[PDB]
Amino acid sequence: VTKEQVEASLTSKLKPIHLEVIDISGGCGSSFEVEVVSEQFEGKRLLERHRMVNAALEEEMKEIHALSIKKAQTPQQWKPP
Amino acid sequence: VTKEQVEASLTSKLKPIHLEVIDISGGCGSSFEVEVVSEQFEGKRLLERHRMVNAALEEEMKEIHALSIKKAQTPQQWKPP
Repeated sequence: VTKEQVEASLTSKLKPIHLEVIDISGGCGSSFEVEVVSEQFEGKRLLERHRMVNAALEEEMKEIHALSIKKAQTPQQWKPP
Repeated sequence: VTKEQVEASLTSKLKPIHLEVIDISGGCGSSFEVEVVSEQFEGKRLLERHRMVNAALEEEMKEIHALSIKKAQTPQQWKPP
């Protein structure tokens, strides 16, 4: 698994307006932190947002050692009025 | 997958008299180079020796990026007269 693969998967499934993916394992591609801002989270509680992120990363999750979902936000939470 | 896991699988299955397992992925545990010396290799050509190593690492192989079998030797090859 690579950061580009994690990025492309999230981008494909969640169409985020803001996305950050960081390999925190020293370039090993085995631990990632993600920040995902998507309109698809609107009206969804945290558990469902995580389910959506996990489902997007279904193949990656099989291999990697850690996935830290730092932010799963609507655009309005990301940038308040 | 860890270095110790690869070592343990090879040790348990091949009963070797010399074993070296080296992470060649900079500590990531995703690429290994192995030297294995075992009585089980006696009478066996190279392909069969490789299949024995792969079968010893049946689970590790599904996950890792490289396995370089540097040496698959009999005791007599390891210590020539």
